[PDB]
Amino acid sequence: TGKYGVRYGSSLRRQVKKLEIQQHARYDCSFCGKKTVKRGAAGIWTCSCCKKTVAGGAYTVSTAAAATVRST
Amino acid sequence: GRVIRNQRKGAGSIFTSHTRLRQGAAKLRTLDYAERHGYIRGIVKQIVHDSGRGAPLAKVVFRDPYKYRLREEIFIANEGVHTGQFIYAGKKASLNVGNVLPLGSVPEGTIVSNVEEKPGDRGALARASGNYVIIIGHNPDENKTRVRLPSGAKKVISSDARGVIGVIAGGGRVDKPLLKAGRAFHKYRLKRNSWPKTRGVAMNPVDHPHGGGNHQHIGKASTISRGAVSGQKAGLIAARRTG
RNA sequence: AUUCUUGGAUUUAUUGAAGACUAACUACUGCGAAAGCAUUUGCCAAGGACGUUUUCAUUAAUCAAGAACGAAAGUUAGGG
RNA sequence: UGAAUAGGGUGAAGCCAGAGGAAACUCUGGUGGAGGCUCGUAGCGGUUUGACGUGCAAAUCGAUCGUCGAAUUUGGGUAUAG
RNA sequence: GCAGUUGGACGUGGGUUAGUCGAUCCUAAGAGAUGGGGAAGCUCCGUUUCAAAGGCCUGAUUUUAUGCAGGCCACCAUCGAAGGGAAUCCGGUUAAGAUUCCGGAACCUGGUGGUUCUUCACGGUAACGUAACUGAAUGUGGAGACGUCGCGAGCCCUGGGAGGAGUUAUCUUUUCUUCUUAACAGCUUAUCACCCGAAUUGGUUUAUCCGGAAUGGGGUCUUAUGGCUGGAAGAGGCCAGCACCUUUGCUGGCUCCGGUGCGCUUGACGGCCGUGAAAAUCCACAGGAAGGAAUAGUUUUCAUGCCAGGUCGUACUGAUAACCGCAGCAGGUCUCCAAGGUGAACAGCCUCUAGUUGAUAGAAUAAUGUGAUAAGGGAAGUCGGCAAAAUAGAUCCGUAACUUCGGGAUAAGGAUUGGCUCUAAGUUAGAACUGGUACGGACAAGGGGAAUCUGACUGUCUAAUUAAAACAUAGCAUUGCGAUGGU
RNA sequence: GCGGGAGUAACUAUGACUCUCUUAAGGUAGCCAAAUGCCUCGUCAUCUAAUUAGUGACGCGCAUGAAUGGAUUAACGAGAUUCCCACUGUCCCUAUCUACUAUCUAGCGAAACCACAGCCAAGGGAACGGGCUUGGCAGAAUCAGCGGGGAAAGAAGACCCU
RNA sequence: UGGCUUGUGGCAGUCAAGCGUUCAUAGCGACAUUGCUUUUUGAUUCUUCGAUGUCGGCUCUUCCUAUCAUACCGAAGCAGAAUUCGGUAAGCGUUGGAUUGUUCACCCACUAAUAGGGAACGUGAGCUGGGUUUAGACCGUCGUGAGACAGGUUAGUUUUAC
Repeated sequence: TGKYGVRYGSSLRRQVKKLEIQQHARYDCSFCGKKTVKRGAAGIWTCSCCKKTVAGGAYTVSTAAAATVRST
Repeated sequence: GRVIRNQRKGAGSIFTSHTRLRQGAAKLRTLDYAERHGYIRGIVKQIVHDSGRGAPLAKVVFRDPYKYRLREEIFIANEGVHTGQFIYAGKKASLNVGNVLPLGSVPEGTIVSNVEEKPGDRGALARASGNYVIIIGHNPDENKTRVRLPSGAKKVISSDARGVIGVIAGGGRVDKPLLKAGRAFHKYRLKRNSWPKTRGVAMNPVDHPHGGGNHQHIGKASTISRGAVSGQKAGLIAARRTG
């Protein structure tokens, strides 16, 4: 959206910041919590604090994969 | 006519690039048959991008000397591989997302990434980002198994394959589109192929047989069959249904 | 008649998979301010009515603007 | 794979405060971050006009005109030959 | 391209002294050497197990030493940087130059003197002392290791004191100018984290945070702009005094202090994604004693003596007479350093350190081709507003359709400056006064109103007559197509 | 890939609708005199000292038509027309002054480069004569100028055919 | 291109019956032709490929009158004057703008008023390069097609010293 600029028209350029926002801010970790946990690497949501691994599948903390096998 | 652009594929200058710079794109190494509590199984180390894939990967340690110096073991990136959780393997393994293990051990309708499909290949299907296949060929499919690969088509498999359970890491190529074309050209240097393209009708019938006419149109034909030569075979290769 | 069948259909049984809906119970029934709400079980969570009372003491009624909610059909992006 | 852009103007998103509003709108200031945001030099491009063509370069010279954190420019090494 | 006392032309010889500055290992682009085969050669393949390298045990020979052969050990395997991989300052002197010769002071590479823990023996013991024999870190796990981007808080002109001179011309000793200095070691600061943990609250602050201040278990620590201290007993320097053969040669001597950048400090922190490399050497290889205080050593560090440093490039030009346009041609040509005041910077303006006008010349200065000015007119002229004119800053007022709501605005329509005094004995803005052609006075610095098209946007382009509507573009769909694909 | 011939409504004037032939069978939403129109100064309004542009429509479509797509519709340009305001050496209208050279001189020293010859009017003619026929005319030493011929500086023409 | 003829044709003499109030000739002229001529408009390969480069205009270098206007004259079916017609005679004068590439086509404002014909239309080593011989790209129209067209559109070499 910042990087995007004038490229695209109404449906795309305006609306992608509304996808970026929920991918942004620094959240709690699954096992600690200072301000660290965002999109660290691409799809890999990291932790700079106590360094701790998450397990979901693709996006954030849980996708379709962990909703099946780490559930049943 | 001259040499067509599709013939310049086997060799070429545009068909060279960095090969050994690539640290190890995502196959799978030796990882223990057993799981008699496990031998060759350990934690994830680093998160590093190999060129070719266009997605993050990882390094892994097992029982063997793997942090830096020994250059091989690269581990398939699932959300969110990092230091301080274990991987497990073996035949009759524990079914979790982020564990590499057989297709036989998982039930029907499990999503899997970095999966083999021929008799051994280390890792074939769905190595980069977004991708995954769907194993649905057990139970009334009795002996020979079958991954139903994501379009619609076939593939007979014997015993065959291991692979990580899940959907893979990333998701920001279809999920998030790009912006411009020089930033798209970063694909066509980690892959060797000509880029971009000019129209077939705009090119002369000399350089590509889709040209012809003062008022430009398609000279020969757009639909050409499967059994054909080099310059002869272009366009839509066997247009089975039009529309 | 198009159509489907001797390249074995309809079908009968067995086995496996995918989605949607919940017959009967079902009513001259109940709930929700209206739109609306049908297998069974569990969790968070709301409202009405009754009963001896206890209790703050007009705190109330109504309300243009304004704010929030919206059957179906239609539109956008990703799935099925 | 190595080297290079001084100077100068704005600022969503995130987050807080203050007046105001049944509540929301509204509305006043601070904190702060993403730019083909944007601007002028390096690097770098070629619209107009006059003089040359037995002359300085085998397409030359003067006046005049463009871009610059982006699809950026450039050196070196190395490979591809009808 | 002339003269010519001149030249790289012409001819002859000399000068360039390194462990010290370059000439290496391993990772990338990328590539090489060797043998046999697969096969028609090319070539791919093998190197990955031996190889290569290292530890432990045994036998024969010889010596101041030594060196060799056999037996035993699985835990690793291709090649090449600019980014990764030794050391250094200052003066004398030269026809020329030294981190090179040389003078003075360093450092790297080998030959002489001093011991700390696991674990163990003997003696002694709160103790500590010593003889026998002591190679030594292919890792759990962490590092060397790489997209874009933002706010801090510190880092100057000038003065003070000392020496010297009052200007060809009216006149001038608190006027101007010169002088005003110095490797290293010791001393000892911002960031981080066992202040994780967290009661509390230093830090413009939103603050969970981290600190004055308080708590554990018994409690504290690293890195480091600057400053302070040592070296320097000594050395230089504004400027003068003598010898005196009057050619030429020496000898003596001053001041020393206060207001400030874009270096470095900050990958943390803030916050986004396209998701951040690989490796040899090397770090990594797990702390005990006294509460801490305090005190010592280390397969490490201190003390001390002698020799040797390989092997060449080394002159010098490097916008050039050495490179390079056949050329003594209006040329190509990597790339280093950064003062004053005026104007943002690196425009312009103009002086320093500092340098220089080329292989022909004089006098007049037609026609014609090369520069500016002006009455009146105001587009009337020419393929052709091409050419040429209006206007311009700072600060305040005032201002148009309609939106893919990211927009248009500097639309139009108007008004004023510098200087000096005063507001306040110290940003800047408000009051007040006069004049001229005019306050931006060199330099420098927007034309506006009204109607209309196409490619969405930025982007690619015909090398000696075609810069576009050609083609790309983020994005979207059908078809090949399960990859041992399609091609 | 997406038709012809014939007949037909008060009244000038037109064909809704109907019949017939032919072929595999004959087009919607929306728009028009085009980068495409023979016919056409078509036909009408406004503008202009005339004005066909500006801008207003007419219907008289040689030959418009939905996916290598109609259609909604904002921002941006060394790209394309006109009206309107101030105005302009482009011109009217040319003059004057200035820089440098021409004139003139020294030195050394180019360039591709070699037809006997060099008047005009009339006449014949290898066909447009200074050159051949008659007639009129034509002297030399020398320098500065200027674009008319011969047709320069040059390449075996650009049209054109093998 | 030049030559030739005057095809295609222009002009005049003019046969002069008609018709204009009577009335062959104020005027109008059936029907056409003879001589001249080279203008509408072309017949012909005679003479030409080691160049035969285009149009409208600017600028400057001629001659004739198939005559617009100025000197001189005569006549009418002409009242002065308006109107209508013919002879002697080439020294001179012969506009400004708008439509249109453009003279043609076509209109206006004046003014005393705004002619005819040839000459290498002076005419690209004086000048513009709009008109005018190749090369981006598109449409209509035609052919199995690469592509083409007696149809239109968009960009696309004026060198130098006589």
